[PDB]
Amino acid sequence: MKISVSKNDLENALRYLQAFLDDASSIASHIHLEVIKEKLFLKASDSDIGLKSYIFTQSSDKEGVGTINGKKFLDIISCLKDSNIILETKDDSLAIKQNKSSFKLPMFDADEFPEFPVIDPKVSIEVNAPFLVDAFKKIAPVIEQTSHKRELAGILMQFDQKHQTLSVVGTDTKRLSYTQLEKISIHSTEEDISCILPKRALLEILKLFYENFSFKSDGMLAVIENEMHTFFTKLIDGNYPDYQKILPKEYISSFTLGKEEFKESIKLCSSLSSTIKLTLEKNNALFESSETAKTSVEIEKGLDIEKAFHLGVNAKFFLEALNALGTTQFVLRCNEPSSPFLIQESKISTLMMPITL
Amino acid sequence: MKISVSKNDLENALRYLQAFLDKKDASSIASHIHLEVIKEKLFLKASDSDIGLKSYIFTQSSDKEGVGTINGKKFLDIISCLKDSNIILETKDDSLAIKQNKSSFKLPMFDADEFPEFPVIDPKVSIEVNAPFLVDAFKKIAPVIEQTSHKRELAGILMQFDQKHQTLSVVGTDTKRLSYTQLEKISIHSTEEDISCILPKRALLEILKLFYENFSFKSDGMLAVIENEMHTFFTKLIDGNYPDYQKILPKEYISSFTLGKEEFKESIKLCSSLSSTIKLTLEKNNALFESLETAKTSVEIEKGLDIEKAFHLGVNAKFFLEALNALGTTQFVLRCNEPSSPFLIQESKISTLMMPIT
Amino acid sequence: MKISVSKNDLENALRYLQAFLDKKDASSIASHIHLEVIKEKLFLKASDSDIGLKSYIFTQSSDKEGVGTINGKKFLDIISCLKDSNIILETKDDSLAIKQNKSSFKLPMFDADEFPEFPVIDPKVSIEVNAPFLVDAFKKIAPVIEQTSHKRELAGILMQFDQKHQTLSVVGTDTKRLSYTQLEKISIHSTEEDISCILPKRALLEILKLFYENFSFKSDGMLAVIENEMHTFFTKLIDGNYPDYQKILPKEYISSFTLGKEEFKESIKLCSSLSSTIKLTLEKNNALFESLDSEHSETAKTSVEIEKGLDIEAFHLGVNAKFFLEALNALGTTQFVLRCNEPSSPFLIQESLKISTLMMPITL
Amino acid sequence: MKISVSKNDLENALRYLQAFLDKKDASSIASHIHLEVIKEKLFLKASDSDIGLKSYIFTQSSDKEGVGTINGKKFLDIISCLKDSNIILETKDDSLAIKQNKSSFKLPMFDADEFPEFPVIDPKVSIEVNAPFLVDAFKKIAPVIEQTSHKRELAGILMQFDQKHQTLSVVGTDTKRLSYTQLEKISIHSTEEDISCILPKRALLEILKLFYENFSFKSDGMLAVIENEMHTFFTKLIDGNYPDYQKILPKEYISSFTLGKEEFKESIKLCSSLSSTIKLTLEKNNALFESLSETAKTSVEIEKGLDIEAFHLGVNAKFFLEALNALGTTQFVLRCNEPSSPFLIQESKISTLMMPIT
Amino acid sequence: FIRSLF
Amino acid sequence: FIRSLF
Repeated sequence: MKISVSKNDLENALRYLQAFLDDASSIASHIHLEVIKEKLFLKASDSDIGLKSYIFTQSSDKEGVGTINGKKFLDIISCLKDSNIILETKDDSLAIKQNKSSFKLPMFDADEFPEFPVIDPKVSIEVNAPFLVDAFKKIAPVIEQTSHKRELAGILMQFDQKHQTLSVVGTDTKRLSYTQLEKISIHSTEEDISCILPKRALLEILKLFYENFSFKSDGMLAVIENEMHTFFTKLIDGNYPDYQKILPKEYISSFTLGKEEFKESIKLCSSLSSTIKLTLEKNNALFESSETAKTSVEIEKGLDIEKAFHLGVNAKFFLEALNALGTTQFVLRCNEPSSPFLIQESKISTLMMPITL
Repeated sequence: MKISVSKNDLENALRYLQAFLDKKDASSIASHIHLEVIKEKLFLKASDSDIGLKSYIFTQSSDKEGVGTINGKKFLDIISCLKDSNIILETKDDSLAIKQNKSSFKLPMFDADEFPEFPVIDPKVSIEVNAPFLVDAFKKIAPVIEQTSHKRELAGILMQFDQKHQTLSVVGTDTKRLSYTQLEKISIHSTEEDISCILPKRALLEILKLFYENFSFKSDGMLAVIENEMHTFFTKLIDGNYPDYQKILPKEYISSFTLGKEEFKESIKLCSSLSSTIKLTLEKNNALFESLETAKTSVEIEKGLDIEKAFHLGVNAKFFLEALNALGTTQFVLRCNEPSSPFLIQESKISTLMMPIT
Repeated sequence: MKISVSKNDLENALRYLQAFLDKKDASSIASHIHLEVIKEKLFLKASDSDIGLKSYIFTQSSDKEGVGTINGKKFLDIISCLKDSNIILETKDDSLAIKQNKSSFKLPMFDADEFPEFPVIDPKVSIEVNAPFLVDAFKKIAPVIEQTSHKRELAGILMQFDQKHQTLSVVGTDTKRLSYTQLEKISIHSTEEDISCILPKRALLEILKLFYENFSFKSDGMLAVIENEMHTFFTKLIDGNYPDYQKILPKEYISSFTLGKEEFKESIKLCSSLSSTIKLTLEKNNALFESLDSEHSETAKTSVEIEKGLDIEAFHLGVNAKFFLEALNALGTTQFVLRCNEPSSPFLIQESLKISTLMMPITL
Repeated sequence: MKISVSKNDLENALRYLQAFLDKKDASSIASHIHLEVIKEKLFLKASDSDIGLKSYIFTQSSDKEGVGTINGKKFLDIISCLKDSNIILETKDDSLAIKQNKSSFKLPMFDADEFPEFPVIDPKVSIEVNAPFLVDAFKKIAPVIEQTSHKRELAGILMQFDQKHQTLSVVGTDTKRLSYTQLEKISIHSTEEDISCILPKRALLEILKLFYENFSFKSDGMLAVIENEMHTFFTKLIDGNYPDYQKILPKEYISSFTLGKEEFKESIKLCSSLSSTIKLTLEKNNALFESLSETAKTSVEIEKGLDIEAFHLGVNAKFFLEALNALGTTQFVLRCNEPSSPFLIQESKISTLMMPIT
Repeated sequence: FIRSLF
Repeated sequence: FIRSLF
């Protein structure tokens, strides 16, 4: 601020910013306020990630800067009425006013709020289709934030300028989920270039972005930008493993199976245990957890098998793999019961390690 | 033509398009949605002469590009019955095939060359809208405008461009209340003449569903075209001359009372349960409301008004509410001359002039 | 009269009473709700001759007992505008005063002695209902009954008491489908052995809102009164003889097919997007569904696998989609039985291992 | 045993029973729900030792009557996964079979004769409750009671029967606030004249889910049994003597201020966003609220001026709100002597005595 | 702090 | 008990 009037546009801006805050003694716990013309600009950052956002002002009597504790600011705004709220700096205090209610909060020197990074892009793309963010959404569940292998704690973005391809890859060592987007105009200095986005960053991207944004990276940070927001995250330093070297080249069998039938059957048995025995027969699939859950689905289009094929699976992994698919039916390819098996549509594939017995 | 599309994307596109169809007559091309695949996009159009919308969704696969038409209502009905999986769309001769695992539909198509093309206009006026203020003003003024007006020209909202002063005035009236705002600092790319567009109420209500910020507005005096990244929208304009609102606004008010918005809203809701007209009595330290068998209620005014005798005023409840809904301040100003003369309502953007009742 | 009542309690009582008013004509006493305070209860009554409801709420205070009336619609309008606090109700002369804080309402009252009394009947039949089965049967049979029937008697649901065999048969029809169930083990306290009550559809739909378990049902052949702890409800019965449903039910069926309920429901919803009538083709391991001629170029088709193969030489059957769905909504089993004879003859729908629906097919 | 039951009926019964299980230890019989079919009813029981519930649902078919037991948590898990159709329940040796279409479950049963029977008490006190007032009072007083109190006896709500005057007093405290009401005109059928039952907080919260009107309450000083048409509920009582609340209630108050409930509620919510304690300053025509470098302030006007020559009072926000939530009137009375002495809150019928902050 | 009522 | 893929 300097003296602005503004709506509960504010509340919304402040909700999204909470995730980017850090310890109330720290500047990182504060949201940086800045009025330029008819816009209040809001920034929050804790080193790893950052967000810039803005709202329009109902009046701008004076331009200026400020800071305020980000959590406390939201708490106060969420208590006020759906009318205009006056924001005003008085010395080192931020004044929030509405009718007969007036609040004061202490500010840090806004020059000591850290600046958002300006990077020199090594790679840069414009995203107009939802496919990238659809792939993030679907691959996110397979990635764990706290991985023994530091590099696996995010999602991989593998740019190949030469072929116009952006490969998106997630793993936790028990499943590997991947997709490759065609026809991306990749403006990059090197031909090949990999960014690993942390999981925390990935989950924030999902809340803020879908279509019509820029993605730039310099190998250290990655900046995503649209008309409302500039977002930054640090990348995971490290080399993501070569996923293509682990994908089996050949599968002995490939079974076309009904997605929602399998989903429902796996939910059923998952009420008694997290691991499921799946038995594929020619015209039937059976699912089994002193206790027992069992259920079966018919397969009209008989499978190519003489002897029945047993397979131990984690219920939740199999479900998450099927949620990645948009087709009504899916393909399960496997070699031996103990060997990895693949799940895919009639863009996202999931390679999965089975369980024994 | 041969594509696969996500059920949710399609259904959504088709919902928004329903309003642009002439569903009443299925013999007409106007009852159809025009389909077109270009690269990785399915483009959907509907139009009934007065208004039109172009929209698109991305394809999950594009095995063949092409064109088609389909009955717009029937298309939505079918898609809304299918599962949240991909749906195959495919032309076969003069039929559209909709397919999803074992369920297959056929519908007859019109010749897609006889679907009318969307208009290309030469803009007489053109602006780019990044703030929400225009569409906020539409939203707040829309209630005052009635679709079926004795005066043809009042059946929409006015957009009055003054290039010379960079102003876009937005105005609505039935003949009993006039609501208006003027937006400053608009780069109006037009000629040096003034220029007025009257958008029909039907068009106005569709704009509210489709647009908020970051769009273009162009008009040529006949049509008006609104465009953003997802949509092109068109509407015919209303042909009349909107009356000069500035001539009926009183230049001076004897009194001006600063009053509490939510207190007045709640009090007017209360009395409205029994009658649509309300007697409002302003006293120095309170305001009383009475239905015109009986509802009464009162609110305290701490900051005493400048009056010797009390001031009575007959008002339409719903008009007074709709006027207060237009305001974003916590308090409002009511300016009046005599009880029988028009009175004004405004903040401590949108003002409403209102005729009282006797 | 002088009471205080909670806004929520009152609003709720008043919503339920709206259906019992003659709102059409505000000059009438029938447009009013009758108010009566006895001790710590406000009793509310509304009636328009055909149906009536008595209800009550507890008072937060009862400073004075008394009677009153008020326009039922206007009363609800006012209460719904007030805050979730206590509301004062008070008579003053021929006005009802409603007050809450600074808001005060006045409404004119009719003489409350001229509000008509609720009927006291001498029961010809009387039962106590503890299980939900009767009201479950109402719920499921109600859709088949139409309020505006050419035949006056079909415009309600039948209750056929047979004291001798302890059975209450519940029956609905519109001439194209007949839906029925028979409840066993009902202690029927009745003067005659056999006795039929036909409840009007309007009454039936109100019973569904107000009652489920633990209520009395009494009739005298003219009215029928339903009562529990909160409510007394009355309705006039349809004067007339309901047709003998048992004479039209086929005694034997050539075939009987065990089929999957939700599979059939989904498939019928699908084809019903293009046309209201569906061709259903039963094969040994497959059932197929096709929309019927609709606009010549249109078609909907879909199919479901039947694992437990049927016993047949293929069987085609024209059905109304919405009728078939409403029949399947009556069932609580996961699978259902379809029994048929010829394609043109009536067919039956019922559970696999209460409610059955006999249905007339369509040709081609 | 062999029955069919509706999925929704069962699931619902099983949800309510979860609270009555000792889920932590599956070796125990107390982790199981006891099943019993009598005629057209499936009766379900769960109990730990402290509390217990009997419930029932109607059967869609009863091919065989019998008894059984099943792990209560696992049973619910399974039923919630099944479709909204009938579910077959059936005993086979020492297993319970749950079946629906192609899905079949087996679970091990304990000998159902070793499931403990519900207590039959000889009532020392007994009442029939038709009005909602008792349970309304439980609801409003429950928040002031804490499950884990230094003083064991305060860890519940008190029911104080006085047969002589036909009164049931209901009392809750955590030492900082005392909330109470007295119900008149209770037909108390009791052996002694005076008799107190302390219901544990856990039991109290379960009573709120299960009961409202039309139930019996019986106690024998050890257990208390509540019963209606659907349920029999039991709880152990807290052994101990609840303090004499009447001895701590001030008999006289120097001042008594009639004040607006929602005004105060809203003002206290506001200042509560910054701190849990609030300074409240009562002036003749005004009440001011301030959080106790940061500041929240707000004020409300009191038109009907108080009998004052200003009165400051430190209060816990959430306590003051919970006290005002107990009231049904639009205005409330605050009675106080000194700023440091307890003050009372009541309607203009639950009263709350509260210790200020100092 | 708050003093105990008892 | 699960195998390790990487």
